Amino acid sequence: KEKVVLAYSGGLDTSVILKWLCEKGFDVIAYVANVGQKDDFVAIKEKALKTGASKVYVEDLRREFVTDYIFTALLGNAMYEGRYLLGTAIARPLIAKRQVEIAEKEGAQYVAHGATGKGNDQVRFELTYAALNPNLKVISPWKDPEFLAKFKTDLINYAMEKGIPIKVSKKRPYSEDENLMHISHEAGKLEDPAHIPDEDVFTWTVSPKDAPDEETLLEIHFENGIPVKVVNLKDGTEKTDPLELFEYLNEVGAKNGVGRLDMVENRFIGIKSRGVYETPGATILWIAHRDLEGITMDKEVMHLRDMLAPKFAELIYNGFWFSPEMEFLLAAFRKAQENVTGKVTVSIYKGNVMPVARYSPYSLYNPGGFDATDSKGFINIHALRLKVHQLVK
Amino acid sequence: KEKVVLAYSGGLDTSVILKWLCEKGFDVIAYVANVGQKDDFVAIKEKALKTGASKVYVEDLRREFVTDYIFTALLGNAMYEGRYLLGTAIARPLIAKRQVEIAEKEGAQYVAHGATGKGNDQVRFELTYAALNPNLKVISPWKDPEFLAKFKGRTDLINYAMEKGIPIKRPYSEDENLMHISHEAGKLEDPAHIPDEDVFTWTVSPKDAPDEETLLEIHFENGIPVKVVNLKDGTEKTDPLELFEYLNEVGAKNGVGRLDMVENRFIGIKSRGVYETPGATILWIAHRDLEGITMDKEVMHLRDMLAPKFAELIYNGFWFSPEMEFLLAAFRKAQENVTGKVTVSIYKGNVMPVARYSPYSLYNGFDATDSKGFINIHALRLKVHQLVK
Amino acid sequence: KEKVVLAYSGGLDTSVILKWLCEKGFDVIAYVANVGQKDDFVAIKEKALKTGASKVYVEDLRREFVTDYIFTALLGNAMYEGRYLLGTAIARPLIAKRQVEIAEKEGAQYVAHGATGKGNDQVRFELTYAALNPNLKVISPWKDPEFLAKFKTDLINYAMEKGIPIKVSKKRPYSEDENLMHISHEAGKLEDPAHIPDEDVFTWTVSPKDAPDEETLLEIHFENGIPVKVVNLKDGTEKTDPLELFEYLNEVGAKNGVGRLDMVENRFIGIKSRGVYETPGATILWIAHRDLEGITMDKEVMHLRDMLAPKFAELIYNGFWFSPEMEFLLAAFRKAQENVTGKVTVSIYKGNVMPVARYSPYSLYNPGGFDATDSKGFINIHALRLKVHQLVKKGYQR
Amino acid sequence: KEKVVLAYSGGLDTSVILKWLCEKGFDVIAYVANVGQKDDFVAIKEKALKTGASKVYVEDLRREFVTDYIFTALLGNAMYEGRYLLGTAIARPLIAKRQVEIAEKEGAQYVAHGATGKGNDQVRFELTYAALNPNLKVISPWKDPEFLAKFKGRTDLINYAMEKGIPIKRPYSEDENLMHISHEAGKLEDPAHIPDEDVFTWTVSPKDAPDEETLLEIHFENGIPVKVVNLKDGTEKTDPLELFEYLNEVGAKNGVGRLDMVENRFIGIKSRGVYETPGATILWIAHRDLEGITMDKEVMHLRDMLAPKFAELIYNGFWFSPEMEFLLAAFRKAQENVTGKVTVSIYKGNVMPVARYSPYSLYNGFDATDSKGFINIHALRLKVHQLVKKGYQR
Repeated sequence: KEKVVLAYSGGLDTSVILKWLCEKGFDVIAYVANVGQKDDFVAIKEKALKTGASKVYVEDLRREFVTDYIFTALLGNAMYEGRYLLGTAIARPLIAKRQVEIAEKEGAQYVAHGATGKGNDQVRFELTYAALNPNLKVISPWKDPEFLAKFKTDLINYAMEKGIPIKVSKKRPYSEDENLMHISHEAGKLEDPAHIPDEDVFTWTVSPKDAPDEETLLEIHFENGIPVKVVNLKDGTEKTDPLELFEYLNEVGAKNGVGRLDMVENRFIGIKSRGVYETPGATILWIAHRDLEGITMDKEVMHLRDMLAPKFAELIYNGFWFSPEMEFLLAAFRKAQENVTGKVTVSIYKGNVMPVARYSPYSLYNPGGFDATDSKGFINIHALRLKVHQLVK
Repeated sequence: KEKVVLAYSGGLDTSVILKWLCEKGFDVIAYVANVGQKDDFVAIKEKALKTGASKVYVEDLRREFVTDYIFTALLGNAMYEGRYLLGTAIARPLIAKRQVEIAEKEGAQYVAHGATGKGNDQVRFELTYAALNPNLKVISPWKDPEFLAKFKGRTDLINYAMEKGIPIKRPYSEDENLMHISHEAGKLEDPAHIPDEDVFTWTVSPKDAPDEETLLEIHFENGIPVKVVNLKDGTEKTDPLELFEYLNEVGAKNGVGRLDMVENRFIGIKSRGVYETPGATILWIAHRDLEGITMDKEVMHLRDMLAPKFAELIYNGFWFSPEMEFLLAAFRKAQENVTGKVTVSIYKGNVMPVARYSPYSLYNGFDATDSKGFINIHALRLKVHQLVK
Repeated sequence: KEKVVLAYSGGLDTSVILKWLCEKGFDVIAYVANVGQKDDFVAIKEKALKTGASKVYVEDLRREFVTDYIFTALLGNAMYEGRYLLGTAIARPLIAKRQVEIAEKEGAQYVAHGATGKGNDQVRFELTYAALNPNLKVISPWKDPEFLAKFKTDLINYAMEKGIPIKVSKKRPYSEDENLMHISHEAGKLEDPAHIPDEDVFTWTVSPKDAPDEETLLEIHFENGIPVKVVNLKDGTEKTDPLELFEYLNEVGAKNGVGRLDMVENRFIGIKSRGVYETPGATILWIAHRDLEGITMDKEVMHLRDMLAPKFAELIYNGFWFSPEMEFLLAAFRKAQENVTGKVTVSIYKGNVMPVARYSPYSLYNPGGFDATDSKGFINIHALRLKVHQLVKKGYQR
Repeated sequence: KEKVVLAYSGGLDTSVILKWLCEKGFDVIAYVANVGQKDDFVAIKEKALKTGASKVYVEDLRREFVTDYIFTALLGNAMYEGRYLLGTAIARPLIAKRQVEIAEKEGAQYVAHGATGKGNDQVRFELTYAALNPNLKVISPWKDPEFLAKFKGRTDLINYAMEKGIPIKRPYSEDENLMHISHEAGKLEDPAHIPDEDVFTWTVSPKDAPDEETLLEIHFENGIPVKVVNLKDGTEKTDPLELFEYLNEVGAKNGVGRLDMVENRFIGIKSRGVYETPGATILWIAHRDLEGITMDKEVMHLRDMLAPKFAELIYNGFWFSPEMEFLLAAFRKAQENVTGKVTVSIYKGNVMPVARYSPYSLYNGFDATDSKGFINIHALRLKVHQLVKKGYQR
């Protein structure tokens, strides 16, 4: 009778959860969000149904992910703790929002997810549920005392026992998340921050060492801070559709060893965690975007935006995408992107993304009025305050 | 009778100014600051004396530049407008401060400088003078109406040098010190002009750099670099000046540290610059990586929020200001126990942290039930916003 | 003929400038901005013509001042250096903007002002001119070496020679600026910050000592952070028009001794200055508005807004009203005011403005979501990080 | 065998908790903090022993409350959400710190408190325990499922007290210490309910206060109050406790320090409170006035930008956190040479600075030509912006 919409990935955790909820008497709808992971969605839907789902939704969210999520983060050049481009964090609110909309469509009273009881993704799901429809009841088995006792090999044994299909070959020994923006790799041997990742940790980018010994020049065009065109100046390739252009940046980046990050981050739930991230396309876009801002944005606007950029990234990381405070910052950050319009040429070569030229119709260089006397005054007035401080303390 | 301490580079501008002040009857002390530029300081001393200087100070300020200036910027991972590592801005307060101290030593009543009338460096000189000894009178010929009347162009400077018997390459304006070389103006002034490889003079291009990675272990204590070890060839540096120069060599040989950007000026509006900062690029990246494993999250968030302001103060010339003192109090506090070592892979322009260790981390206490409460309290506020709006 | 639009106040400085610009061969348009000063604008316009002006614009800007300037500052509860409600600073950009618009209507090539060469108002004028129309040339006689040399008693002597009328009685011995929002008093004896102002410094508010020993209760209603009604709960007066409502708050405040401030502020041009300010109506509105925000605004939004509110006030003080950075902040600050809608009851008594009640349809109080187990988890997760800091500061510190 | 140091108030909840812990077999040490509340501490100590505590510590923390907590908040003119002077929040870390110190002294392995399970004080206790000694085990009966099952309501507490021989007014929840008294809940819970004058118990109303102003001169050194002088009656205090109590007396007599607001909670959402903070209201106003003549503009601007965060840390219970240490380093630096005296007029609720003086000011060098350059350089950037907003906007 009772319906639950379960965020279903096809992996062992959500497959066990799906069976388990069916066994508890729920009508389970499996919701499969395609945000660019290189998964077999046909197989995943079959697995859900064989596991007991009444109905499967396979939702192609890739274009929306790009235009309304990745490009929104781009407004702040969002980087968490100086470094992390937030690939998992940017996807989760989109995935949860769509889950909310499906539950409303189905008249389901419950949403469920299989995020772990001790990570960040659980927060990103649940804060979104709360922000969009607080009337939906939330099921999180990894925080359920009963589930937690049963599954402290317990998951595989239960799959075998209950007729849940299981993977026909060994899983990679890392916890990995993948979407159109990045692949993350955590846990296993990576848990020790003094352990150097071996090359097999990486699955998208080639290493800078293996990347071709030849430069590629791209021109990336923006309008009010949004990418609108990528042109390969070597081979002539041109992309204008936002999804295709972003995918093309991923391709160029990955081929050329761009976008690897190895860091220890502070979690929202927990203390610290070591992650290895591969972000080929967004790495390129963020660098190009900042370069155009250099020639277009007012100095004082940039300074204030940069002051607030850590907060913007924190809100994304923590799961407050759909929060009043995010709306406050976005109002200003969007205003700052007005007339961030023009084109940047980037040289791409063995891991390096180097702006070499840029142009904007909205700059002084579209083909000042002071003198040395003005400088003298400007200095003298600023200096006054410093003299006073000295003549006292 | 009246003494002036002139910041003397040996170039045309300051040699002219030396003579000019001497002609006005000042006793000029020439102050020559060695901050790592490639100059013949012996020659410059001799020229100063021959031009009129009663005395010459040649000050080797390299070690102080590293320990008290570059390592101070490092406290905030200082980067102006996202990108710029401030090589010109970090040196100038040091040079100006030593100038003030000499004037105090000599009982000189004036300090003078030859920076230009529409750039940033004049501000960095004069704000340091003001902050450290407001009693000193400041001479700035390039903002002096009489000087500007007389020296309308380079030919005027050159002719005067010939008349007065003053002794005596690239189409870019360039500043060089231990931390960086900058290249601006000329063809670079157009931000749509791609710099020729010939613009770069310190770092090899990534394209020409060795096809084998270098691995360095960089050790820090309270945010201060204390050791560099080359993991493949065994080189170890512990002296701060030697370790910094070694980072410069490893970066330059491997194509690290190039930046091409347009920055907002303090005096003026926007300028396109090309900068080569090999060693500090490495250091800043290594430092941020160690902070990842050592710093409290909330400290880091606040520090990062304030880091643009910290960089702005450095850029604008407010090194010796009350507001810089305020920020440094906090930023130094944040660096307590930023202690450990980082392994970085250096390869054709890339500087990649691959491993790190600190004795002051939990790599040297809750359950899932707790997460449920943490989430629910946080979510409350969001549910209200929805129910009401 | 060269046409200049001069910001003309009718006082000694601008009358001399008017004359002088006539004597230098300009066609001068005198622009007189009525922003609520209690001046005889008929006499000012005549003085302008007697002094040589070709034409006079007397512009009633009071309503616009309230709705587009005072109410804009209110969005941030703007207070400069914790205290100053910015009455002079909020008026100058409106005055300068209208001046630019009159120069453009008239095809004047120049705008001019008489603000002093060493104060803040000059900046507020000239940054507005630059922001709105950089093609206009700016005349500032108090920064003009010639004008400056002549007028180091020298102004009064020149007025006499040129037939310029001068004031028929002694001026109050303070520098005073007045508009609908405040009266300011500086200089003279107030220059010494250890000098206690005597009661004759004050010219709008009664002192709290002199105010009636009787409370007044007002209800102030807001919609999206904008005042939309004032009701006197004792005597029934009601006002909804923004100008009338603001004037009424001025009246109630002044009668009840509200809005006096004595402080030393840091100038933008210069160092420090001691000022005495009387801001009766806005003092009330600012207090009421913050009280309503208590029941309506999200906590994290309020926190961010309050972090940025010093910058917002700085921008107003310094003259950057029409700057890109102000537009950036205002986008966020306006967003924070959505649904700041409701009513606040304030008790007004001998200088005190005390919120006693408030209501909003957009709040949880418009006529259970966690338990002690939730608290435990929330505390435990927050405590984790602190436990690590302790087991780090405890040990040997190298 | 195992020792617990319980923060003991003498009220019903902590008396029940003392007995309950004793019955579970703990050796309970009762810690009684005197932070200025008007309690009979002699009676409380006797009750604790009567109820089963093995030892009682009655700690007079009033002077330390002033010098190390109230004066620390003063460094940032701390005001939460524009208005709240943090009376409850400032006292709790002190109380908790001394509790940890007693536990350390007694070799106790547990600390306990009786703060409620859905309030803010429990956080202030427990974050302080975590920050100062994470080895201590924490007992919080109001978040313990067993205690909560047993004591579903006040009647259960009362019956247990009777049953176990535990010895033993206003329709508001009230917190009282040297800095303030707070009043919440009951009828005040409705923010549209105007508080009756009877809600107020410390300060007289402005309406009832004397119709004559009092003039005080308050002297500071490096942001710390060092002297108060009454200019009309000659009273003078320099000791920090005496001076603060004197400000409380003058404020309360003259109707100063009342606040009625809705604040956002840390645990929970919004709450309406009425607060009476006579002395500190005076001190905060005086302090800000002195800063006007002493502090550098840019320091003041940065400090004020950070002041909301400073107040948040205090409210939330992060007094002993690394991020607080970070801010304190800077905020203390800002107070160097905040030294001088301020004269305030106090009259029927008003605290008005009327004069001030510092030896560290120009009250103890540019020209008009300079203004022209300063303005022109600043204007450049605005002229560029205009020549780009006037364009076709794509």
